[PDB]
Amino acid sequence: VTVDDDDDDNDPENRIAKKMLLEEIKANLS
Amino acid sequence: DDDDDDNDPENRIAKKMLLEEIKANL
Amino acid sequence: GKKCYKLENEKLFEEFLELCKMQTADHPEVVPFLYNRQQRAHSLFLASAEFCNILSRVLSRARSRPAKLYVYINELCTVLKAHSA
Amino acid sequence: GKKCYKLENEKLFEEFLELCKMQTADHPEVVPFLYNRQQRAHSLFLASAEFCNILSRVLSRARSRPAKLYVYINELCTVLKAHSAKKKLN
Ligand SMILES: [Cl-]
Ligand SMILES: [Cl-]
Ligand SMILES: [Cl-]
Ligand SMILES: [Cl-]
Ligand SMILES: [Zn+2]
Ligand SMILES: [Zn+2]
Ligand SMILES: [Zn+2]
Ligand SMILES: [Zn+2]
Ligand SMILES: [Zn+2]
Ligand SMILES: [Zn+2]
Ligand SMILES: [Zn+2]
Ligand SMILES: [Zn+2]
Ligand SMILES: [Zn+2]
Ligand SMILES: [Zn+2]
Ligand SMILES: [Zn+2]
Repeated sequence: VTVDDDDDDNDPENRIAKKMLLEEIKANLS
Repeated sequence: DDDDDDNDPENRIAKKMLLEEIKANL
Repeated sequence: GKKCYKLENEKLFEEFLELCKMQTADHPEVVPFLYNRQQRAHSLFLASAEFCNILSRVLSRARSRPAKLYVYINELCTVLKAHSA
Repeated sequence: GKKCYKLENEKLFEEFLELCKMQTADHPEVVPFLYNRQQRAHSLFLASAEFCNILSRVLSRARSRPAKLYVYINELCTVLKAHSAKKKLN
């Protein structure tokens, strides 16, 4: 099994929430 | 002049009270 | 969600302060004192429906009964002090 | 009227941001993004027991389960967005 740079992936709900939030922030919307 | 603020007794008391409150907070 | 009345209450309060500026002009200390009472009140009260209704009521009462204006100012001052931060 | 929580909510929001600073150093954009949502929110919400409840809840949950931090951040973002007073600038 491969590891990556971060430590946010153990919980699948957290991994999804993180992806969604970072995409929201990157978009620079209201 | 009965149009003076102090004509209505409630208004007379309220006005005296308010102006004294302002003086007390100087 | 709940309506935030911050801006509507600023508008209404300025409208009442204008009436007071016109009708208590021989006591020019009244308007700045009432302004300062408003500025010191809790943020929640300043944004509340409670304050909105207080302000619309005092404007209406003042315009109907100029002979009672200091009753209405003194009452509003007391309300503002009761909600002071 | 109802109890004002303006200052308590500022303290609690700062505690949550500090928690985010400890755990999101690899995405430095998260903390300023949440701060921007706080700055754009309606005054009534910022002073409310409603906001106190949310902050108390996400602080407790984030301290109990740090591996779910972003779940709780998203919850805070969503409710701040629901109480936004103005659009984001620049
Ligand atoms: Cl609400
Ligand atoms: Cl507003
Ligand atoms: Cl407060
Ligand atoms: Cl609200
Ligand atoms: Zn990863
Ligand atoms: Zn990490
Ligand atoms: Zn709300
Ligand atoms: Zn005078
Ligand atoms: Zn307050
Ligand atoms: Zn007073
Ligand atoms: Zn009250
Ligand atoms: Zn990032
Ligand atoms: Zn507002
Ligand atoms: Zn969950
Ligand atoms: Zn969001």
